[PDB]
Order: sequence, then structure tokens, then C-alpha cells
Amino acid sequence: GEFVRTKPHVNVGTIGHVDHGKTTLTAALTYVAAAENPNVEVKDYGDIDKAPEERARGITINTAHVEYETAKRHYSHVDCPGHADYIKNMITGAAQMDGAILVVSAADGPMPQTREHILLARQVGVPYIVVFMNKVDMVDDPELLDLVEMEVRDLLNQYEFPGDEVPVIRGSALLALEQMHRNPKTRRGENEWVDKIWELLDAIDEYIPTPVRDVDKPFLMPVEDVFTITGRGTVATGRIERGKVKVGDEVEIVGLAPETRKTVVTGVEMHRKTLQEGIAGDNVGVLLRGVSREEVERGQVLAKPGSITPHTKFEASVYVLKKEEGGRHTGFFSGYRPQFYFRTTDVTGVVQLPPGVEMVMPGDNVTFTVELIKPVALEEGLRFAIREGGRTVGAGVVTKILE
Ligand SMILES: Nc1nc2c(ncn2[C@@H]2O[C@H](COP(=O)(O)OP(=O)(O)NP(=O)(O)O)[C@@H](O)[C@H]2O)c(=O)[nH]1
Ligand SMILES: [Mg+2]
Ligand SMILES: [N+]
Repeated sequence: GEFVRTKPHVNVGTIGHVDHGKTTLTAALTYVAAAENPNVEVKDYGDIDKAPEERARGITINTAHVEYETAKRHYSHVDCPGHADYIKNMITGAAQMDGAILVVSAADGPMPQTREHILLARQVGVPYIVVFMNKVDMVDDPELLDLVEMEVRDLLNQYEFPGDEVPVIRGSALLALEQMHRNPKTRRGENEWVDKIWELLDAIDEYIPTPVRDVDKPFLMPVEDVFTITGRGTVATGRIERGKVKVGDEVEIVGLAPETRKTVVTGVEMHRKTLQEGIAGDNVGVLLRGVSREEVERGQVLAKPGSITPHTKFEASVYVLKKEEGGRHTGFFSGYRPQFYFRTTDVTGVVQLPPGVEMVMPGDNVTFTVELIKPVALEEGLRFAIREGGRTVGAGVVTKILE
């Protein structure tokens, strides 16, 4: 039908190491929420890991968006892959979150992508994290649980999250989900595992604030994905960063192309429900006229026409990860050519070091110039990640736009 706004909207999602239980939790959240609010459509595991290649490889590959709501708020929830080969997808997902749920297996404790996901979430501006310690059904020893909680809290502190403060909820995504299948009307207070999910929803409700959002500034929506809807046309999805978009607005597709192009918005939807108007914070699909899915792509931004100029050259302040943080073992020189990640954008760039700076080492805080091989929507103060050869090598912030 149409999307009726009854309450504030917040974007959350799931991050964490491969197999720790992100997707099972996502499904469990929809089922638990749905028993109290009949507007929530339940999403089973297979409804989320739905792609043939996900079934083939047995992992999440694509970020999925699901919807649920509490009495307090409306949630769009982005479930991200944990597999180390799908970090780019995770980054694009995190780039949409006003808060993240970090899933950590109680049986394994924090693992390399537990660290990498916390790191990267920060670099795309995730303001808050809640921890769901999953698979406690597998762990009898209360000591290991306390140990895992401790390790996770410390790891959050390392990347400037308030680790000693974040909620750490302990439960079983799977056992809650099973209970909801046996009784879809299972209410709060009736089942131990389901109540742990309510504990999570409460923490989300109360710990992740509703962001301050500017609907008056020019429309800007980073594109997270693009697909063709049979009968309708090309849809670009994403979280509106600022401003508003109505059907009939001409917008500009900015970045990743030599030149910017204009198109008319012909539909706006949030979770397959038609919006009058999309506003900042909304996670929407925008139907674009006259463009195919080969003419719009993830990493471009939709913008008010003329409100944004894409850039290629910038100065940056960069931290280069130690190998103990999963970074490089050796240093690099000017001409180093990794991948840079800004919000949903990923693009190859060239490191150009100052005259006199010959080599940058793991663990260095440093400043240099970057030249991207394609123009990209950039702003001063925009954080970014650096990756190369399938690992994260650095964290940076844009300090000066040169060109
Ligand atoms: N014992 C137990 N197993 C669980 C629990 N939650 C999930 N699992 C199991 O853990 C495995 C991984 O689940 P999944 O939700 O796919 O994790 P994921 O983090 O989404 N994986 P990925 O990184 O690929 O997206 C599955 O076999 C699932 O049944 C739990 O609470 N307890
Ligand atoms: Mg998954
Ligand atoms: N998925």
C-alpha cells in the first residue's frame, strides 16, 4: 500500500564475523516484533539469504534490508555479510546505519572480522553500536561468556567506541526464531529466548538515538544498489543523507562517470510502500526515468541538480593499520594504488606522498594526497577506509579538496 509515518524512523543493521549469526538474528527480530505489531511482515532465514549465490556458497553475500517496528520507532535493518571476501558489501551496508548491532558468537569470541567490521563501521560514520552475544545456547561456562564480553568491550574501545558502556545482550537468535515458528503469536514474557530479543529491541530503542537530520539542505542520497524492476524501470536504493525527494523532481546522478547526468524521479518507495515524499533518514528505492541499470551504479549519489561537484584530488589525514590489526606487514611508497571507500562509494586511487616522504609504515599517522581514477562525491571531514589485496590497510579523513 502506501507508507504511513506513525513514528520516528531509524536505520540499524547487523555486522560481525562470518557465521556468528547476523542473518538468523535479523529473521528473529522480524518474528518477535511481528507478534506485537501486526504491521511487521516476518522474514524467514531463506527470505534474507535468498540469492542463488548465497544458497550456493552458504553465506550472506548481498546486504538485505528488512523492516520491523517497536512501540517506539520504525526500523530499516541492513543485514551485512561477515565473510572476509565481501567486506565491500558490508561497508556499503554500514554506510546506511544510524546504529549497528555487532553480533559476536559466544562460542568463538571476537574474530578477525569482528575487529574489521567495528573499524569500518566507524569509517562510514556509524555513531553507535549495540552488542548481541549470540549462541549462548552452546556455551555453559559463565566465565567464557564474561571473557567474551570483556574482549568485545575492549575491542570497541580500541576504535573509539564507548566499549564499557554499550549494551551487551546475551541470547540465541536460533532458539528465539524456533520459538516464533512454533508460536508466531509468542508474546513478551512467555519465552526465555524471545525475551532476550526484546532485550535487544529495548536496547536499540533506547541506546541508539534518532539522528539529527537536515531536511532543508539540498537532496543527497548515496546509491547503495541498483536494479531493474520488470514493468516499472530502474530503481536506485539508498538512505537519504539529507533533504527531500518527491516524484517529479529532476535529480542529478553524480560521480563515477566522466560527466553528471539528469533524470526525473518517477517513484519513491520505502519497503515496497509508496512514499508521498522521501526525506532524510528514509531508506528508499527511487525510480529513475530514462536510465538503465547500466547508467546508474552503487557509489554514485543522487543530488539536487547543481548542488554537488564531484572531485578527484584531495589531501587526507590517514592512519595505516598495524599488521596486528590485520593491516600490511610492510610499508608503501608514492604510487601505491589501493581502493578507497567513502560511504557507499568504492574507487581506486593513487597515493602521492609529499616531497621528502619516501615511505609510509604500518602504524604511522600521516598526511598525503590522493588522486582517484574517477570523480566521486566528496566533502571535507568525510572519513574513508583504504583497502588493498583483500584487506583493510588504512583509515582516513578528507582534510582538503584539491580538485
Ligand atoms: N547454536 C546456535 N546456532 C546458531 C545461532 N544463531 C545462528 N546459529 C547457526 O549459525 C550458523 C550461521 O548463521 P547465520 O545467521 O547465517 O550467521 P551470519 O553471521 O549471518 N553469517 P554471514 O557472515 O555469512 O552472514 C547457522 O548454521 C545457524 O543455524 C544460535 O543462537 N545458536
Ligand atoms: Mg548472514
Ligand atoms: N542476504
